[PDB]
Amino acid sequence: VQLVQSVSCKASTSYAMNWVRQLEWMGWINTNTGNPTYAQGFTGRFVFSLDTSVSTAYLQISSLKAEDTAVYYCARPQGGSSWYRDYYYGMDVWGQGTTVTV
Amino acid sequence: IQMTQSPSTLSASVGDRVTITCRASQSISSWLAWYQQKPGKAPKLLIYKASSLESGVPSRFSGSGSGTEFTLTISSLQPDDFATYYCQQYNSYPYTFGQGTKLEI
Amino acid sequence: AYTNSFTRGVYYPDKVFRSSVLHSTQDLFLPFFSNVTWFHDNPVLPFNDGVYFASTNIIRGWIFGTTLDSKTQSLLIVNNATNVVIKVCEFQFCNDPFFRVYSSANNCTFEYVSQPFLKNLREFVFKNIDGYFKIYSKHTPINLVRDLPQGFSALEPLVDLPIGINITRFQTLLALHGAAAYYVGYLQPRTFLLKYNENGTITDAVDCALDPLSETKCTLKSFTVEKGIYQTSNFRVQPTESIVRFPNITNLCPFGEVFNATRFASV
Amino acid sequence: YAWNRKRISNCVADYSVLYNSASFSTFKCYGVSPTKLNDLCFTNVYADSFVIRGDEVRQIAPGQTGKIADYNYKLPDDFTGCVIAWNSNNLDSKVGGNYNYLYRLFRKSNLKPFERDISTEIYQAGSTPCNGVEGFNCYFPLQSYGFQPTNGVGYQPYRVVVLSFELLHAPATVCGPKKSTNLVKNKCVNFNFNGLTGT
Amino acid sequence: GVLTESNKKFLPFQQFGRDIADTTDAVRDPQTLEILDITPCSFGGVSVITPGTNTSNQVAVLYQDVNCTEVNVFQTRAGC
Ligand SMILES: *[C@@H]1O[C@H](CO)[C@@H](O[C@@H]2O[C@H](CO)[C@@H](O[C@@H]3O[C@H](CO)[C@@H](O)[C@H](O)[C@@H]3O)[C@H](O)[C@H]2NC(C)=O)[C@H](O)[C@H]1NC(C)=O
Ligand SMILES: *[C@@H]1O[C@H](CO)[C@@H](O)[C@H](O)[C@H]1NC(C)=O
Ligand SMILES: *[C@@H]1O[C@H](CO)[C@@H](O)[C@H](O)[C@H]1NC(C)=O
Ligand SMILES: *[C@@H]1O[C@H](CO)[C@@H](O)[C@H](O)[C@H]1NC(C)=O
Ligand SMILES: *[C@@H]1O[C@H](CO)[C@@H](O)[C@H](O)[C@H]1NC(C)=O
Ligand SMILES: *[C@@H]1O[C@H](CO)[C@@H](O)[C@H](O)[C@H]1NC(C)=O
Repeated sequence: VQLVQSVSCKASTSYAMNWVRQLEWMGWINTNTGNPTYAQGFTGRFVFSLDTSVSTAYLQISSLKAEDTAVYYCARPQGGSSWYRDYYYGMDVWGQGTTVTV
Repeated sequence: IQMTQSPSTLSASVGDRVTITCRASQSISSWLAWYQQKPGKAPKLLIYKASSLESGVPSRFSGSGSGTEFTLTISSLQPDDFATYYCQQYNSYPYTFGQGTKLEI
Repeated sequence: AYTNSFTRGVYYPDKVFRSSVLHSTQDLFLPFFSNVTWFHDNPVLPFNDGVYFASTNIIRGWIFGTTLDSKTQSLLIVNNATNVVIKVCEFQFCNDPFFRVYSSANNCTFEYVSQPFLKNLREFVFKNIDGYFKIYSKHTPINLVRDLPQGFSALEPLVDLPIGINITRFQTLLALHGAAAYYVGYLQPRTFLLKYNENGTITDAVDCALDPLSETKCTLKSFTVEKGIYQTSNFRVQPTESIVRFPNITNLCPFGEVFNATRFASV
Repeated sequence: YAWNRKRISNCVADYSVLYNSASFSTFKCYGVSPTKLNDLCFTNVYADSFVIRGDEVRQIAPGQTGKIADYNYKLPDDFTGCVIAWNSNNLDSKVGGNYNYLYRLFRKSNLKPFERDISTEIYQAGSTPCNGVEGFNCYFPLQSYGFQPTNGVGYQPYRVVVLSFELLHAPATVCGPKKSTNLVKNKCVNFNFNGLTGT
Repeated sequence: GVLTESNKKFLPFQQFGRDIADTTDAVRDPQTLEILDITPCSFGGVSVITPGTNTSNQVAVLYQDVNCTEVNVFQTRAGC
């Protein structure tokens, strides 16, 4: 259940995936389908393009800004990896967190 | 939605019972989680469902309450538990955090 | 209500042509002289490796399924008095059908139309073998009122269906506007011996495990055994209450000490 | 997990094009040599089509174990048709990832040969009844394939087609393009009389 | 087979016995150290007595070589 933080979180799709920063919420990428909806201000400004067979949830911060300096956490929810129902299953485990500087 | 925890920073002796209460902007309906983050590491679980303890968490952390208001309690304060503590919500779609609490020795 | 199915239930095991050959076959057949439920409304029944279903324009198709629920696949065979509709669409369950039963076609896969089925009895044998749903059919004009008319008839193949479903339960469809009569028999893996006549149609058969007299008929390979002491087979007492034994120690062997390490030596 | 099926009947079947197309990574036949099968009569043919990874293509064969051959698509040990598989990395993917094809990962019991199950009911990875809703230790038994153009060979999409004939007694409806000359009678010949070659 | 307690004597380093032709005779349980002969399940031949079908259909059944209390009735030296 170890999450490797290197920008992409290599897993280690039984559970879904989730992302946050430091502390807000990035918007719950689903790993079992295409990317569903996001946080209120985090839809168009921040994209994930997850790649499988290594199960890394990719991040592309669109329109990079001056105050983006933060620690980003990939977080694995409690359960629930299915399609188009939007669980209330937030976070189970975490990783080290990638440190971005701007 | 928004989370308001009454404690912000508090310290006491080892072997003490600490009480923390967290509320939300409206009826959250037992959809709540309690986290604690030690410095220099990503946060960790202690309570899901606002009432059940996690896998391997010590039993001294008990969560009670209902409706909008919930409360975590530490039976025997431990100096390792010196950390920040966060009450988050599950009902509303945005899972937001709060101003948190600090516990020292 | 029970009734003895005297000699019904044989079907051409294969569709090559033979004549005057006392052939020996081993497959799924209805045991001779077995009793079958004289149903007369429509309860669901277990399948158990294929059923022999006899009936006497008022009866209708059947519904098959693992659960007979919209949750799991199912199979429908209905008749609209001229056209037979066959489907495997994942239908619902209409507990007392009448087209009131063929309701929902969620995630449907197969549909097809066939010629009609058409004081007379039609009998079929259903066998779900290796994903093929073999149906064998036969007509007969009869007049008996109470139960199965004694006599003999063969069942010829009509169609196989590439379904690929797990079949465990089925229910019968009847159109209403006492019920009619129909009989259900459960197939068993029993070796048979079949007498092909001069024409090529089956006219007599013997079940190799009904009465050791039939065992003599079957191994001697003839329908008339003359006087004398014959040998049929060996017999033995079946095993009952199988027992397994092991030592008592419970210590997982040194698995991690062998694989979860890195300093493996060189070859 | 929902491998599609089609019936081939009442046609002439030219397998020379498939065999000599030379664009097939795998073309292996069970119960009949691939070259001679063209000159042979089959009663009915069932062409079953789907897509898989690389490492699982070896697994479409009688008597094989693992996820595809136990929970998704099981080939009978007495097989008679035969397997075609070719790489389709360029067609089945897109940049960022393709997530249309599923595959089943959690089943209570293995599949009997040629059995297709398309249910969507939750798997009991735990013990407590989760009641057909996702919960702790109750995962979803359709895991999604992901396809990007950048993946390695082992994860590219192979399009696969199983051509299950049935070579049998029944009147053949699908077989090769012979001239089908006229017969001769009362003088013994050597016929290929609908595949029953003999004198 | 049938498990009958081994009346014959063993040795301390003797886990199981065999008579001949691979047919293992006795075994000691690997937990409590009790010795047992293992006899293969009782079996015999079955023959029939038929007066010929066209004359009659009643046939008698002969169980060869068993002291016949196993599945009228009369006892022969051959069987029952
Ligand atoms: C037939 O079976 C499928 C699954 O085997 C049932 O699930 C339904 O699947 C469809 C598409 O596969 C879903 O519709 C749409 O899917 C696309 C995928 O990109 C998505 O973008 C849309 O938002 C929409 O979800 C449908 O939601 C899904 N429904 C459920 C409850 O899972 C389907 O319901 C079955 N149909 C019937 C009539 O039983
Ligand atoms: C077949 O269906 C029965 C119906 O209860 C079920 O118990 C069994 O697990 C199923 N097996 C397979 C191999 O589909
Ligand atoms: C068919 O069987 C009957 C049996 O009585 C026999 O008389 C007849 O010659 C056979 N052949 C034909 C063509 O009817
Ligand atoms: C070896 O370590 C891996 C680490 O992921 C673990 O999953 C596995 O169970 C371990 N096996 C043994 C035999 O120690
Ligand atoms: C067979 O039984 C018949 C009964 O009709 C009898 O007439 C005949 O003598 C018996 N023996 C034979 C045919 O060898
Ligand atoms: C057969 O067994 C019975 C009881 O076990 C015994 O009385 C009898 O002597 C044995 N032998 C014969 C020939 O009946």
